Amino acid sequence: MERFLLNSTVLLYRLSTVSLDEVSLDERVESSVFLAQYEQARSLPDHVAKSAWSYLVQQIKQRNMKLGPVAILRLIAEKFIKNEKGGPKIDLPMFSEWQTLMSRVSCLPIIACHQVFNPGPASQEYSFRWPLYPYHPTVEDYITRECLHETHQHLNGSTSAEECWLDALKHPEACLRDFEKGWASQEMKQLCAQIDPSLTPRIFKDRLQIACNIREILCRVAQGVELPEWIASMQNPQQLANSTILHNGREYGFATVWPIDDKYSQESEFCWLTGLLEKWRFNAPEGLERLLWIYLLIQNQYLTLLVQRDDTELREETEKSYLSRFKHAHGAGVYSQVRYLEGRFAPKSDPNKMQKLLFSVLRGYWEYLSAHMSMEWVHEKPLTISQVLDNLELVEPHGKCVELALVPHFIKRKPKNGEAYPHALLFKDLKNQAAILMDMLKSEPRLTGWIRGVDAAANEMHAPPELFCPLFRVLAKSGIAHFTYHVGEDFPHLISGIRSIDDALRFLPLRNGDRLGHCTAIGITPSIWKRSLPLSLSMTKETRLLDLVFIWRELRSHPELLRYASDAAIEAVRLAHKVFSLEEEVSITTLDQVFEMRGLLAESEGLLSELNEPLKPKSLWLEEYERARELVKTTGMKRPLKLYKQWLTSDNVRKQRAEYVEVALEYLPDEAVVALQQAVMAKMADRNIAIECPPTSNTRISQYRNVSEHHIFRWMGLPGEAIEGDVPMSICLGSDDPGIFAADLKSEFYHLFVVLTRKFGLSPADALRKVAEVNENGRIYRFHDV
Amino acid sequence: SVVKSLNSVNIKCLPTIDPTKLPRHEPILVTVTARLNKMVSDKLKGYWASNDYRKQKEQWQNHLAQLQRGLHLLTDKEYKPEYFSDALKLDAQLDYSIGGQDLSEIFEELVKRACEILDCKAILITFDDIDTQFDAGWDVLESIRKFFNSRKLVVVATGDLRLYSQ
Amino acid sequence: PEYFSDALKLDAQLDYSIGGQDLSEIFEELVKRACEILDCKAILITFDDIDTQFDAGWDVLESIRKFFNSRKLVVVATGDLRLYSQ
Repeated sequence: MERFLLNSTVLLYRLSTVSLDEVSLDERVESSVFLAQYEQARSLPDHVAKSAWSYLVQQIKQRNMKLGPVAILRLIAEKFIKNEKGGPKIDLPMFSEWQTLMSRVSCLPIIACHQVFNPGPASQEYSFRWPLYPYHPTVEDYITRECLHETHQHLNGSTSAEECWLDALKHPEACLRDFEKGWASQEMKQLCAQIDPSLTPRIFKDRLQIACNIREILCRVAQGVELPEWIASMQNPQQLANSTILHNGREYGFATVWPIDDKYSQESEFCWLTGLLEKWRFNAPEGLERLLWIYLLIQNQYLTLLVQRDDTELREETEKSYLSRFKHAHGAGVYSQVRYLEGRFAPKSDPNKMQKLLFSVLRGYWEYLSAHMSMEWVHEKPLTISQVLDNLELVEPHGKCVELALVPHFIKRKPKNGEAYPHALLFKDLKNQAAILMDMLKSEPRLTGWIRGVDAAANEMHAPPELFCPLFRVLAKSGIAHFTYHVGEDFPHLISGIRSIDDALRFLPLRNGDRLGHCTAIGITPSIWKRSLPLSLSMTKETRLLDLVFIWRELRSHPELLRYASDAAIEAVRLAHKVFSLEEEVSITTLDQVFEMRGLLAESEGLLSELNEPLKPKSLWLEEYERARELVKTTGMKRPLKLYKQWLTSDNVRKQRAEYVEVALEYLPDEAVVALQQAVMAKMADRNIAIECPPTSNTRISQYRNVSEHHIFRWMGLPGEAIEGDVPMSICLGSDDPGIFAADLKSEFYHLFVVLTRKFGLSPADALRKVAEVNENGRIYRFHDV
Repeated sequence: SVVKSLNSVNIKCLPTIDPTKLPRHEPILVTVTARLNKMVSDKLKGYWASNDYRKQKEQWQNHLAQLQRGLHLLTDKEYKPEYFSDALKLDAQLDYSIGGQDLSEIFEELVKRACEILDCKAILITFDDIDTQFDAGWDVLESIRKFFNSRKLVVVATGDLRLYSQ
Repeated sequence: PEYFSDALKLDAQLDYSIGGQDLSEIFEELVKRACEILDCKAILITFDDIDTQFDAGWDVLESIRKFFNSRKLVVVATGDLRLYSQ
């Protein structure tokens, strides 16, 4: 129950309002602990829960301490953290539990507690910047020889989430506005009440201000200096919401001065906390003891809120934080632990905004090289795009320093109603965003060696994957030369999710060596996917119709799964009459022909605009405009085309498409869905397109009971988890949204290695090779130029 | 001559300031706080982490943060409505004469806190000629009549009084 | 501020005659390269009238006396001087 005393909504409420003088709170925390653990882990039985809490209670009594953070961290510190040759690390058997814990508790206090009570040998100089990783000689030496190859990092923002908490302390007014701006939208309002209903923008400033003032108060105790005597007027933590405490009517304040200049740095927090817990090694005053409890509860609350909200501050955080990011990715030691890094970023419409961020990243990367590559550059202070590229052309890749390849990723949006076709406002922004990228790239053509890929990672139901066909193909003629998609992670139906990936394969201009992101659709076993789902799901008619036309495509070829193909083709024709409202006869062959022409751009002449229009002045789009035009005119068959215009520019058809329909959960039997998934594998392995795999510590699927059931093991071919007839693919490694606080690619690498050795029972030599194949596939399909 | 004479009760002598030798848009109260802050930062750094140093510097950092918000409206030309929700703040300490965020009583304590720290009974602010460009001298005249009113501060100006009339 | 760090940039090669920031002397060095590539002893610039819009003609005259100084470039100008006088 050590994970419910550090991240719990009700306990924060039940301790914030309780005055410091009273100490009797065991009956109030215990009631809070059980209630909090119920709303977090609802499946935990009470008799296990009641016994577990009592066991913790008597353990503290045995250790002769007082219940609180100073004691809770100690039990966790002696539970997880174990010293080794590399310093404080995490023991292998309990690494998986730590990753489950890390989604709720920031690690920084634990190492601070561990260092004070269980210090390293001979007090060797220890510098903590990276999250703790387990130690295994078979793995750590593999990194030394062949460095890791990361594929999906969002450079927009800092390295991990723990240090973003410090940024929230540094910018109390900015983080409030970002929360308030999000709180205006309904999704954040639901999400905030999802974590804690008693959360308001007024309260959020209150909570953050309390944490800042508690930090100042405890720093005085950590420094060893006596309290500044206004603690006499200290009765409730609500006093810490105003930064002004009045004692005897005389002016006072909470802020102090720190030994280091930057009080909101990573080093400052560790020196403060280690010093603080050093002075409480035997006993602690209860009033300040609870104050530390509030700070940890507040810190975990914001981290819990931040992770979920992820699934202004951006401008201020997007200047020279990349140098810390690359240094964080490089890790300790002379040579970086990650060699091939693919940092993604979100393009912006205004050319000045996009140019400024691109310069910042490239300048930041050069600063990282200049600290290691002690070699004379052409320009000592580049301070401009051109001087960065000239400086960067002098470096050679010799397998030691991080190599970068930026990949802008577009953001899909909700289909705005109107404008004669589904996504016009969305496509106008994307057409503009790529236009800024392409012309700016042509202004400095040397950027084609760094701007290598294009992605699109917002959601799936918002915009179909086929919408990116015209905008990608023009970018291909612009010299980008690598296209990746973030497809198949979210879907309303498993069979429908299969269609989305196969929409990407068939429609997107993916050449040999491209990649896909989060292909969870072809990963989840249909039996596993059906866990805890209603007996009949719901999905939009248009998404349903594209499913029915697709399921006919890959099942009529199947000699024994014909009944499903035949029934689908029959009832797809039934649904087409519902959608198109047509009165004549349309066959399944005509439906497929209609749906194979959905990759064309809407604004192509002869399809939506008038056929007799004057010719546009030779853009990179005229190849796209006339290509979708001539092939539509030719083949002597315009009957499918006129159906398609209603599919785009008909008031009734567009309304009927958005109307939802009811689909049975087990519409296809368990084996039937597997047939589609193995059909995707054969198609994409033929095209030789890799798959980005999300971190396995990400409990975002909400379908897997533990990590051992994760679909990544099915792809790699683990016995007991591989379905017969599967076609092995190429799987790369990536850590974009791990869903935990402090994460890194090395931790994800170890997480995979641990599960194979323990759960699946594999020898360390054999276990490494399977996870080494994933780490190398990130190098075979690297977007970095040769 | 005056600054040399008083550098020998005790009256601390600020380095002489002049709006002429400054950017045109720069205010005057922000400068005197800046000019006073350097004269209190030099002394505290002399202590170099003493027990008294920590207590005194804690008093300084607490008070300056109070002045930053009240003055922050004067920093920007347009006064956004968000300040009004942030401008209001309950406080009975420091003997707030009037509520909201007003610098008349905040700055007086700031001048006061200097006197205990600097062990002086008066604060002296000396000016220079504004005959060179008296157009910007209005902000000096407004700051001297708005935020220079304490019994424990003395201010010395100069120039041709007919230019002030002009 | 980006212009500030754009200027004041330290270059040690190409032997700039004037220190600091200057457009005239770098332009002459640029003229040198163009003359040598096109193997001409000098390069000629010919300007037209400003009768229709001589408001920009003020920019024409200043650019000549600001950037057109060295001997390797020669200018041929036209226009009623009394128009230029006004």
